[PDB]
Amino acid sequence: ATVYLPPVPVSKVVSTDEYVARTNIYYHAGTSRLLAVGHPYFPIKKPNNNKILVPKVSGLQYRVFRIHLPDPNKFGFPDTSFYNPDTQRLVWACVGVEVGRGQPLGVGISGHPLLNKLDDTENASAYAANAGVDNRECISMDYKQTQLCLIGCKPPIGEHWGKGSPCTQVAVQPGDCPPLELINTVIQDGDMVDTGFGAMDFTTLQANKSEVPLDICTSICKYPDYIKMVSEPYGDSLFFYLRREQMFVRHLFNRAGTVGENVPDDLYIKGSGSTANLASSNYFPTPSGSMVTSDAQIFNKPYWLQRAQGHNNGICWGNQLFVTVVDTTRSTNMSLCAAISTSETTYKNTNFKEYLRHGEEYDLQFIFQLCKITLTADVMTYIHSMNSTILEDWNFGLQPPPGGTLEDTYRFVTSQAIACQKHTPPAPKEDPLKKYTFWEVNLKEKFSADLDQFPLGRKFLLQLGLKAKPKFTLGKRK
Amino acid sequence: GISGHPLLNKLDDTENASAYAANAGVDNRECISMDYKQTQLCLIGCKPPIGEHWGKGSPCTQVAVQPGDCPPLELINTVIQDGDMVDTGFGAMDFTTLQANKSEVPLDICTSICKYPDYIKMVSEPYGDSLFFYLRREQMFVRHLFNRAGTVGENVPDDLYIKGSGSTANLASSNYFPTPSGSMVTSDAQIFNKPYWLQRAQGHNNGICWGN
Amino acid sequence: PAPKEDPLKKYTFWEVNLKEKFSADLDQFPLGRKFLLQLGLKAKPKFTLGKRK
Amino acid sequence: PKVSGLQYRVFRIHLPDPNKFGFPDTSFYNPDTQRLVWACVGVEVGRGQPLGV
Amino acid sequence: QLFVTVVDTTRSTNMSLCAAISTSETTYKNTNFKEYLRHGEEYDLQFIFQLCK
Repeated sequence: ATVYLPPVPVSKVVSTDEYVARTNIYYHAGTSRLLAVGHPYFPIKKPNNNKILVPKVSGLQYRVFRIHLPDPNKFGFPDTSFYNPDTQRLVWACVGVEVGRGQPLGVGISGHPLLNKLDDTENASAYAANAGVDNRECISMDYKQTQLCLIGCKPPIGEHWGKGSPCTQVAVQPGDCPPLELINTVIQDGDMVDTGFGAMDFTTLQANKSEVPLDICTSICKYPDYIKMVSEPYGDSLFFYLRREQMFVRHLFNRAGTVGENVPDDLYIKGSGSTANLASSNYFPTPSGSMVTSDAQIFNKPYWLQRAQGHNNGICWGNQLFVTVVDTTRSTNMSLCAAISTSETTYKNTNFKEYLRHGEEYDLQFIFQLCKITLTADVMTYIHSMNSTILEDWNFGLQPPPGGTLEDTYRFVTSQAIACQKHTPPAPKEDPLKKYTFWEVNLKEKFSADLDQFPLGRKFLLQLGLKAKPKFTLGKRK
Repeated sequence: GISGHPLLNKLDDTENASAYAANAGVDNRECISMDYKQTQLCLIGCKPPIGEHWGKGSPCTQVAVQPGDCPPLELINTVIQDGDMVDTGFGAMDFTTLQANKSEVPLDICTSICKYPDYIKMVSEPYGDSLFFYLRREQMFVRHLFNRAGTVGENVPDDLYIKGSGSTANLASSNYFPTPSGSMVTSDAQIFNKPYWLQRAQGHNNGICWGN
Repeated sequence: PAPKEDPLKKYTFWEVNLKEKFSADLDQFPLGRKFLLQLGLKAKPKFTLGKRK
Repeated sequence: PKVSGLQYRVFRIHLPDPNKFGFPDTSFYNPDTQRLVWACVGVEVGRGQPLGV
Repeated sequence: QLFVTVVDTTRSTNMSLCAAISTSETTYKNTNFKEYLRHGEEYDLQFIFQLCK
């Protein structure tokens, strides 16, 4: 019979604020306008070297900020004189981010010189018996409008579809479509947004490497794997996310190639010549974005953070912040010409050398609340289980056991044994704050005792009741 | 404002496209006219306000960027002056020394600086007399993607696609520009014509004049 | 002795057995947490908010 | 197989009964007085993946 | 029982790839790089079940 336990110990994970107290102490911080001059179609490198001439910066790339903050006790204050570091320890909680944006109106864009095409199949401009050989066109498109922002304190893991091991169903073989097998890995700085064929590697999957633009063929495209991240009980990889995304089909195109794998062809009647032939089965929707309004933006507005997702309340673990932005709206495309030399009073294209640039601008402005963590043994237990490194940074130290017993054969000193043998851990670790390239944002010496005479500052005061001059009104009437 | 140039820089169609072409020939400009994107803003201040634009930046010798690749475009901030051109939908930049063809775009914007308001400096100002009131309604869309005429001077690594045959083994222009549009005018899109009681402002100045 | 039980399965379906995935946890599933936000009141919420645009 | 979102995706969910399952505590429950039945009071339909048509 | 019918065409990813017959051949014939398209379809179902009598 059943006859239920019901079942224990799970053990469930409790909120950090019931042994953490926020305090009225606040410091402010900011950045100074981050501005990048990129290129979006391909990376522009020096044509005698591997160092960039212009790095590849698109608005269709995740721009991933590894924010790093100093420990607030190793960046201690003389104004703490009511606090104890033997019973309590300090942690930043970032309680506000405002993201400055204000770059010229200008929309991100991509293209491909040899996009794989035969004919248009949203409506037939041809009827062909079989599809081409060596036919490709100069056609440009952006993927899709993506605006998102996420704030975490550990790195976020995104998904994409990898190249799979060969199965019965689908194998990595000519005549047979490769298997798509899911590889989850952390969002790199400059990793691409989707195409509209989703998140996948295209390096390996697209053998021909001429179906989609050069920039995304080289990149891996990711979509954030939100699902896995909120099934995290702790939810320290993120604790804030939102997105705004949409796409359009502006026309189906038909590839110049065709399938080599089976398509059933006893399921419709077969005439003569062309109607006894299959010729398209390799249609694809060409992705495009859409009409952009520039009065509605996630950005230019302050995000009041506290009781954040997971059982993280939005307190900084590691004193770290991980911020992933896409914003396509003000991600300028510059179109210009400079002549290499001018000696002509007539036009020729061979004189004036086209050049293009991309602008990527972001600004981060912050208000931080200083907070404390009240320490006892059970609370100590929960924290080492969460992440032992946090307790260590502060150092309350070890904690035996383990422990363990080795039995092996000795003299001593071995000689005879295994023998000998060393086990190196490794040592060295890859390090999970340099797991991947991240746009280092230093706010260690950009803190401020000044808390009101910021734009964020003025909004913070407006929040706690009104305060301050002027508000509003505004504007406004009639 | 209908504006256009008989000699707008256009190679090929690239929205849906209809042909291929490699690197550009000689003389590909066309008679094309355009409507500029929907932009309405207004700002009230009591000291001239700060614009941004991408100006002419670091030289060709302090980088490794060629003449024909242009001296870098570095954001050079300066006050908005009457008769200054606005943001064009290609970003807000100088176009005097930034178009050596100088007939890539409508006639008006083939010379002079283009600015966008540099809201970040004015509003983070701890006095806020550069402005203290603004509003805007703006949008833009792509009418059609087109490609510039003009030879590639940019670096396309060619070993990131597996080669075609002949024409498709050759490399096209990649000098894409979107053309903006701001079509569908409507009279429910006016930010004008409407009283804005400035009993208090929205700055850090409450609208109280200085210098009168 | 057959034909035949079952009359339910006489039609093609994505077969989902659910008879063994029954739990009681609500703070480990995000679905548990959103449920509490409606119900027990509880969650424990914000979440977060105010302001995220 | 054919997997498209223009096809009906019918999930056949087969469930037991609570009687055939757990009893925490027995204290007002007699198989005589009453019998127990599932009510699924919340569901999540997950569908976060990349875009296509 | 629970019968749930979902059709969703909005985010239902279709993916593009090809297998090469050889990358030495500089063509892009129907029997060279042989194009393909797949569809990857994700759903997830979560429950919470209140007991009744």
